[PDB]
Amino acid sequence: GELSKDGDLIVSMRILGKKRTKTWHKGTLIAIQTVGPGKKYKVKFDNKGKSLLSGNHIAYDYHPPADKLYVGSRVVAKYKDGQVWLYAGIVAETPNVKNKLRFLIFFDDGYASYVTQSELYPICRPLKKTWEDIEDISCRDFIEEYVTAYPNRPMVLLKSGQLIKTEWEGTWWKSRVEEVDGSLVRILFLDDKRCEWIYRGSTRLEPMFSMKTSS
Amino acid sequence: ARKSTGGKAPRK
Repeated sequence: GELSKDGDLIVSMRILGKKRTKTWHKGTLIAIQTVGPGKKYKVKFDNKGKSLLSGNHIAYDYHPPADKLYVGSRVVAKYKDGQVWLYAGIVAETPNVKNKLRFLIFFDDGYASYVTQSELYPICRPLKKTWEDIEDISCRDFIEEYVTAYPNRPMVLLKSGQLIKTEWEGTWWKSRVEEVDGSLVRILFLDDKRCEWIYRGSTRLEPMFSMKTSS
Repeated sequence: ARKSTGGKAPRK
């Protein structure tokens, strides 16, 4: 059952597709096929290769009008190191003055970043519960809890210069708050002076852990 | 200069 269109998806459109590296790449939608319970989308990548993909593994090659995205929306966004890569995630906050009109993204591996309105792309056919295709179960479970509770977001008030313990990979590290940016805090780990931007409601921050573990 | 992500919650 070949199709030339699926709603707004049309054969020949520009698209992003997910590769097995989990990075996303520009290409062209070359076929739509009904296969079992749904549709498959064949993508020819600009650089190298052809993939047959599910609808949650393609994204539009345009930056959406900001108001079409919501907390919980499934997106691909720019993830910088240094490169620039496109990686999937979930919108955690929409643009407001307090965040300098940026989107907060929680990526599928648990990385967090603010991105601009021109640095994200909507996934075409996400799952209704958008987090159900997140492979990392700890990130999946976190996003379900976060989106379900939203707009209830307990956070710690931190100030530049404040010393706290911050968790990383099973150890609690002496650290310092360097900067606050909206719902993120830039933490300097004192043992090596590398930083990490962490959500101010994350229980990786000792004050937030302390509050959530009290009862 | 950043570490690899520690994710959103403490490791289990």
